Amino acid sequence: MNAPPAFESFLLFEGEKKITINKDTKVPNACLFTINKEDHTLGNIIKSQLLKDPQVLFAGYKVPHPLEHKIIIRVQTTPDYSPQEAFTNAITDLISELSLLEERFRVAIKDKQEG
Amino acid sequence: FHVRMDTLAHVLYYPQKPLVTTRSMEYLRFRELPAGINSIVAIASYTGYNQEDSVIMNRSAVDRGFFRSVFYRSYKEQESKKGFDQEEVFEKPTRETCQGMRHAIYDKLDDDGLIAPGVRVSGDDVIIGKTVTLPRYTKRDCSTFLRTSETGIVDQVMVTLNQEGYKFCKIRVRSVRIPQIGDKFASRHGQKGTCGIQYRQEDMPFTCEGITPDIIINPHAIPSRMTIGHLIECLQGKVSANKGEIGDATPFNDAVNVQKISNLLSDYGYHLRGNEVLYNGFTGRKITSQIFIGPTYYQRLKHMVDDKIHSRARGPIQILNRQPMEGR
Amino acid sequence: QPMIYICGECHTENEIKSRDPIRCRECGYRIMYKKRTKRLVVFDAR
Amino acid sequence: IFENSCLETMEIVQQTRVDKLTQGRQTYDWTLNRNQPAATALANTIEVFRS
Amino acid sequence: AAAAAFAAAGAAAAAAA
Amino acid sequence: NELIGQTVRISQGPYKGYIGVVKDATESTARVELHSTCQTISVDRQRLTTVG
Amino acid sequence: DFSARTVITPDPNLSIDQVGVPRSIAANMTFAEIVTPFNIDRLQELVRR
Amino acid sequence: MIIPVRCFTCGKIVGNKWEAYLGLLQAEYTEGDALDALGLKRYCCRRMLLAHVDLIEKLLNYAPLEK
Amino acid sequence: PYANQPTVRITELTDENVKFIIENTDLAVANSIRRVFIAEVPIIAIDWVQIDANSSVLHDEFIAHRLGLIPLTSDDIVDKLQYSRDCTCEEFCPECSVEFTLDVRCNEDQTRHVTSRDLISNSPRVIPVTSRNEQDDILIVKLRKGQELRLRAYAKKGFGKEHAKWNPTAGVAFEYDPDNALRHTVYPKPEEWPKSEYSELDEDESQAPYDPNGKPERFYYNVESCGSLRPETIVLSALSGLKKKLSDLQTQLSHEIQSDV
Amino acid sequence: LIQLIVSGKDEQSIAEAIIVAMVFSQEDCMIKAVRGDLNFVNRANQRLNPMHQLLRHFQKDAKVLFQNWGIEPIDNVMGMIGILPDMTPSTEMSLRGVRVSKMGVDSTERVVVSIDRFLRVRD
Amino acid sequence: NRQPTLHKMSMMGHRVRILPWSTFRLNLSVTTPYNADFDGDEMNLHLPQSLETRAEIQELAMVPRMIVTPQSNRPVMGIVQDTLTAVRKFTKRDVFLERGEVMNLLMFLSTWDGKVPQPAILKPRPLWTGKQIFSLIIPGHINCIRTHSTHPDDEDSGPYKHISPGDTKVVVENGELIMGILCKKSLGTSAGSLVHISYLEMGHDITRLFYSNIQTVINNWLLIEGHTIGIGDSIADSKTYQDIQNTIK
RNA sequence: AAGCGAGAAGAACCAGAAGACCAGGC
Ligand SMILES: [Mg+2]
Ligand SMILES: [Zn+2]
Ligand SMILES: [Zn+2]
Ligand SMILES: [Zn+2]
Repeated sequence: MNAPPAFESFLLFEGEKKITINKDTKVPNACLFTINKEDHTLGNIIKSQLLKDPQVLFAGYKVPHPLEHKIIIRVQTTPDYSPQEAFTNAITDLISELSLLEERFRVAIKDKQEG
Repeated sequence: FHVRMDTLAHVLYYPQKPLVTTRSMEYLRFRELPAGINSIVAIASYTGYNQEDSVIMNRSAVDRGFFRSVFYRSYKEQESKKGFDQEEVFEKPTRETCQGMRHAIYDKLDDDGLIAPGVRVSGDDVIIGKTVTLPRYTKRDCSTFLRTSETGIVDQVMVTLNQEGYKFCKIRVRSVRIPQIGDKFASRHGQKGTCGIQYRQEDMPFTCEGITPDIIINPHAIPSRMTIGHLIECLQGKVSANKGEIGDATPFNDAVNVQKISNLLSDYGYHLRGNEVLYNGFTGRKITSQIFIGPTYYQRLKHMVDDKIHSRARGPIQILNRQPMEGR
Repeated sequence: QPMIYICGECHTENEIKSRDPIRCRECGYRIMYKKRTKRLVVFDAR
Repeated sequence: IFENSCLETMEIVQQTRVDKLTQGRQTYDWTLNRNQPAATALANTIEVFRS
Repeated sequence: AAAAAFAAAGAAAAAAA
Repeated sequence: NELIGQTVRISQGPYKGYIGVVKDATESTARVELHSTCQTISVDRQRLTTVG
Repeated sequence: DFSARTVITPDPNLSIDQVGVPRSIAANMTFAEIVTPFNIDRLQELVRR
Repeated sequence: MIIPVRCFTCGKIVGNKWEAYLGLLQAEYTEGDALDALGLKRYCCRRMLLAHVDLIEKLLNYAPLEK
Repeated sequence: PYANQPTVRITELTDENVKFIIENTDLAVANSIRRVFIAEVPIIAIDWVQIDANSSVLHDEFIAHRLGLIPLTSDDIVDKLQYSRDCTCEEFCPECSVEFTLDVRCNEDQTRHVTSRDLISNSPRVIPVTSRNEQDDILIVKLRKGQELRLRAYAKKGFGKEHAKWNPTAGVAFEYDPDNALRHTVYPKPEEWPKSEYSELDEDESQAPYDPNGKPERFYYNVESCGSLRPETIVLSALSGLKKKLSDLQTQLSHEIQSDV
Repeated sequence: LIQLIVSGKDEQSIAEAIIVAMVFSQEDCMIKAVRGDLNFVNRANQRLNPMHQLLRHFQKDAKVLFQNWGIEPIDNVMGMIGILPDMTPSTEMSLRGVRVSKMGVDSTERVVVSIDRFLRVRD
Repeated sequence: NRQPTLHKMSMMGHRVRILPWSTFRLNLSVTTPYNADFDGDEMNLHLPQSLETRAEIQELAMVPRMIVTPQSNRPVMGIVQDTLTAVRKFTKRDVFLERGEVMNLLMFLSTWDGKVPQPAILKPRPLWTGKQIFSLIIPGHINCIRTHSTHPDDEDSGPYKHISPGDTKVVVENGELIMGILCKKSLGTSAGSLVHISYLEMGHDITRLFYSNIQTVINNWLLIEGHTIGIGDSIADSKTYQDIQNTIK
């Protein structure tokens, strides 16, 4: 009667910014990345990859509500760095990880299929 | 139940006999007409969406037909020839001849005045087109509409003659009810509760193997209620599912105790007390506390939320006192 | 206008017009069922 | 090119009148087996059709 | 006051309906 | 209105493929009663396609 | 009038002063808001909607 | 009613296992040996096959609406 | 300040499951990979049904749902097919869907088992897994003499997040740190717990000693396929899907940075 | 088009200003929004000005342009209500980077300038 | 509102937050005043139709203004079930959080200044304690002293009274949890509890914030730690079985 | 800057039970 359509979890309803950047005023060099139609699948990896960055002082994510399908990532970096640059490098590094893992998985699959 | 035209009927899609059965069910014929499903229930605190006697359901299980049911409602009506002044008759009403035609569309009806099976009907829609002759002229609309906020599909329509030989129709409408937030589920130990939230299989916790719990109940519901039978049922159920038999939960049976059940469960490569290491579905990290998980027979109760939700804003009022009516 | 019904005992399709007593012309059974609608019946397999 | 041209022809066909055939000269008149001014041949054909 | 020095093109728009 | 009561097929957007019946129609957004679910949705009238 | 009733459900993601209301109840219930130059635009869009 | 298609928990196909399971029971197999022979290792799939009640076979004993 | 260099070691590969180990990677990455294995790997599953006749004892919604749960071969075609929502066609076309049809009538006295073998598809590449030439055919419905079932289904491309029928896995046994060296769990009586199949410890031992400098590594996986995608194709499609999700997110991110730059 | 704030007197003027700004942006979706028969060479095959041709085409019809441009979330920006493709005002949604101001914001000043040897005009 | 309306706290004013499913979703701490459990309870909702009535409800009947009750001059609501148990295990002395875990829990702190505290342990690895994070949760500089449910009476009399060996004697100084394991005695409806002192010293809004923060942060940490119950907890050693049998004999 | 045939609107347009009893949730 009020069940939201299943596609609401991933499909943006309309004129919805996939990602929004809001500068956090509490502390300097900090930002909030509000990503719509996403969940822990990306929030967790992005958090982890940002934590691996030595120039990142704070990196965390949350899902404000399970029924809503939004996620908030807070990132604080050193003054010489930037949270947007940190988020960009974290995504680039995750992409490199997936490319390399995919290549090595293809290689392993071929080696196993042959012998 | 397909032959019976009952006013209210709930049928579960996939009934299952309980893995943990008492020796009296064989005589109650509960094995032949079961009323529940064996669920992989995990007694844990997950995202606190099961607190205060509430439960978390697996959205993927529900997508696979877990506790899905169908609701049959039968509407009866007949044409009375009470007098020559005014006579009722089943016929498709028309705006130019009928007077009291509601704003609902009457196109779903046939010229006989009865809707056909397989037709989609929503609230306030008309299902029996009946007109009564008067003493916009010479006839008033007295058709039978659906109950408000029903949203079903016509299952079948039957036509016959009542005792007085007048035309009599029965329309059985069908509505598929998928378990959602607010539906009540209950084990066989008084552990009743509403579905707090539905998490997908990807978001639910999981064992070392790919087993996510179909339901997660709050551990706080056990101590005050002292439903130790619920935990013993979950253990005998895990042993029955791993052994390929039906656990004997006859009440007074010294041949089955918790130590014997624990030993049998330790023989299949599980912790003897039913506990199991689970991994957080959101982060994949192990959960510091080894959760208790196993098959427990749950039941779905007719008390759904769709049949209870109600709202009003300047609706109809009574006649004697100009106050709102009573009832959904 | 024809209003084909089904019988409950023999399942014979007989045509019955309005103001006509309900009775199976083939076996006399009094309980009739309507036929499945001709409309478009589509269900998302979900 | 074909689609746009076809739509333009569609609108021309919709909004074209019989009087357009008056333009042109020395149009063969089947009713007289001789060349006639386009307007005269058109008028003769229309009269014959009406009759 | 507010004036257009030189307005080319047909102007208007069929979107308004 | 002429569209009310007819059976329409959503031809575009997330609901593409869903068959329903138009309960209320407007110049812009029709109200479709979905045959496959228990719910009524608001959908733009350019997405609809009449069935028969 | 302007009342409603349904089953309650836990929601740890809400403040103590918040209540999660379904969209059906929220659509069926209404609040008579007075028109002012500050909200004339929003109220006009809600009427046109 | 009829054997489900997927296992509610994991998602393993079980709809094609009902007839084989019955054939094994008639083949003098134990429910455990049968569930192992069918390749049902998780106790959730074993629950699906072991707790099913095939009511469809009894619903087919009633004459249909159309002949 | 950069990415790690993960490795992979497949320990078992069959037509039903794939058992592998990923090393030198973060727990978040391994968990996201498992979540993609479960919810974000697109496959072909019936998602549109038109019942032209159904005289069986199971109502239309029951037959529709049961057809929806039937897995369809989606090995190499799912990458070619697009989403029905993104396809610019009318109701359907071969580029965004696969037509199926079913027409069965029980004329004999014996019960007729309507199985997945009765689903005739227009594309030979998308057929029921039981229909790919062992395992028996999935049972859709049983019919009595005189009953009939005739319908016309259409399969679509989707993933688990939309509906469980689009989940290509029948279980993803994800495990890490078999010996509780990181102590991510705390066994009150470690002697009472069984040993993981990937554990490397003597039977006299219960768990490895605590490792303060330890980090979750060497994640073990066992992806059992339902039949739609080959067990290895599930992993490849998952890695590619997650990389595409991150790439699109990076595009939106860059568009938002240059919005303010 | 990073941002545009229009103050037209009537909806037609607002639409004209929005279309002119849209074409002046030279955005890819603007260019890709061209539909129908638009020729950028006259009957003599002389190259027309593409900007003028686009202006003429979009002023003839702008439904496609507004549909293919995009919608941006809009908050309650005081005296800056958003506008939708159908030309009706909206508060929560609007065309990407387009706002409508009711303050009637309304340059002509001639500033004296110095021009160097190479015809570079500096204030 | 929930019927039967026994006391004034059974129908308090709430702010509407439209959510998708067909149930009235409530916070878990506000379930004690209504005496409402989620085992199929139904609750009514009345919408005020005027700015006057709206202001009256927003200034007299809001839940924050309904925290403390005049009946017994103590809070009527408080931490419950999962939250209470998890805070009890979270404020233990042996609770240590890793950098990432702390960061997530901070992500679930509405009233957080964005400043990460110096970890209790610096070397060999930076580790924050549960009582440290909860100290951050505590609002303002409230000062409270409570005793855990397991506190022995002879501790305050003997040595170590100020340095409890069992981490009893809850002490909150300058809005920081110096020591002690929080329980129902400290976060319950009992008078003098942290909740009560928060309502007295700080504003009702601050106390509402402190409730939400406790629930969110604790629930997430509990998602990590986990809680359960089963046969293992109901089983005692054979020694105890023998003792019980002898006692009954 | 573009620039190669014409338009405008006759007539008129919703429903109440109520009462009793039973089962049931809270
Ligand atoms: Mg209760
Ligand atoms: Zn008959
Ligand atoms: Zn299973
Ligand atoms: Zn297509």
